[PDB]
Amino acid sequence: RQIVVGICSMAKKSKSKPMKEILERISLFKYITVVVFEEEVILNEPVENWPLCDCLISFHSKGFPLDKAVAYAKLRNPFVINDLNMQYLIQDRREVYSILQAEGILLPRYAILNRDPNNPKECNLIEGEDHVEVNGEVFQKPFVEKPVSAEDHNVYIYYPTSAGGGSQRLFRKIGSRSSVYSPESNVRKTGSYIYEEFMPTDGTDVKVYTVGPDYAHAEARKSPALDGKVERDSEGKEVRYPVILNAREKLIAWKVCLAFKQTVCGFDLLRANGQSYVCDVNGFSFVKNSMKYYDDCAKILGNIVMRELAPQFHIPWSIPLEAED
Ligand SMILES: O=C(CP(=O)(O)O)O[C@@H]1[C@@H](OP(=O)(O)O)[C@H](OP(=O)(O)O)[C@H](OP(=O)(O)O)[C@H](OP(=O)(O)O)[C@H]1OP(=O)(O)O
Ligand SMILES: Nc1ncnc2c1ncn2[C@@H]1O[C@H](COP(=O)(O)OP(=O)(O)NP(=O)(O)O)[C@@H](O)[C@H]1O
Ligand SMILES: [Mg+2]
Ligand SMILES: [Mg+2]
Ligand SMILES: [Mg+2]
Ligand SMILES: [Mg+2]
Repeated sequence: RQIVVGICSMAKKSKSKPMKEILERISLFKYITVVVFEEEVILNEPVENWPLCDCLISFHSKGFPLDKAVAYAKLRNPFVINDLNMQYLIQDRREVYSILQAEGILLPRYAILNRDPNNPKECNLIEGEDHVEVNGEVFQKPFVEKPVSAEDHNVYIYYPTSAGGGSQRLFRKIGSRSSVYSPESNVRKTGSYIYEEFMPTDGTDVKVYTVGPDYAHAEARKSPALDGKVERDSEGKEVRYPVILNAREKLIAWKVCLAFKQTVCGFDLLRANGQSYVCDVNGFSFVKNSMKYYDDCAKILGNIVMRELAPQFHIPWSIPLEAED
């Protein structure tokens, strides 16, 4: 019989352009059949009624019932491409940074401010005009303040008096803007945050996309920390700049992929002071608008499936050579 690869995510993701491009290419594998789980089934049907698969590609986004995905995998024991339990941890920036540290991955110096919503003023925070003290640890402005929830994209940067003070408030892109300046110089007074040192870059962030530990595509975009106007080309797509990862960065990608057990994994790099710092790990994420990535990603994922399962299905398989870039 055919090896069945099941795709389990919100419809917004399962029906996206990159997903469709990749799934058509995986379907080209002679012994692989692709089954996309309907969102109505995922949300409304008990896991006992979900389609069967031999390999599961499943990932959380807003609205996704991760508890059900975990129960399904426990019930059916498929080969899992992106580990489901780690997807709880990826939602919490504190857990992300903790894992990166444990792996010896360079990251910004940071401190966690845990605030009790009932006792908001009892937290370990002291504010000056040009610095904060978080659990005793000092951060001179400029510094970055991130919500502990990785799904909350309201990241603020606080400027020193020497630069005019105030703050840059970042957010999920709304049309032509990714951030705005505010005259507010004082930090947020409700919620829990990670405070971290601001790393000076050349004005771009590097986005890295892994497909297994030995392949990573990188590209750069204008930092939303700069002025907040999104750069678009003549076709209306956000401008991306070419990146080739160095040997240190290729190792970072290998480590992130393995540490979080996410075969397909997106993360952000800051090129600063002659090193590269990870500032965010997003989990399952495809490159957009690259034909070559569609080809490479589908080939790599199909090969992973065949490598793992071809012996069980008595299918002959000799492992092929793959690009790393
Ligand atoms: O903002 C946009 C609109 P686009 O820029 O015109 O495409 O697209 C973003 C998606 O928002 P929505 O598509 O509107 O839901 C967002 O999904 P979410 O987190 O569920 O909100 C992520 O997509 P993914 O799930 O990781 O693949 C972002 O990629 P990231 O995680 O590396 O930051 C996308 O940003 P990039 O496309 O500019 O790289
Ligand atoms: N320590 C830092 N130093 C300098 N710039 C930073 C730092 N942390 C974050 N940034 C910038 O702020 C942006 C948003 O921060 P990030 O930690 O990626 O938040 P996010 O809400 O998880 N974004 P994403 O998940 O990629 O949509 C990054 O792309 C960087 O440009
Ligand atoms: Mg096929
Ligand atoms: Mg995501
Ligand atoms: Mg990011
Ligand atoms: Mg993120």
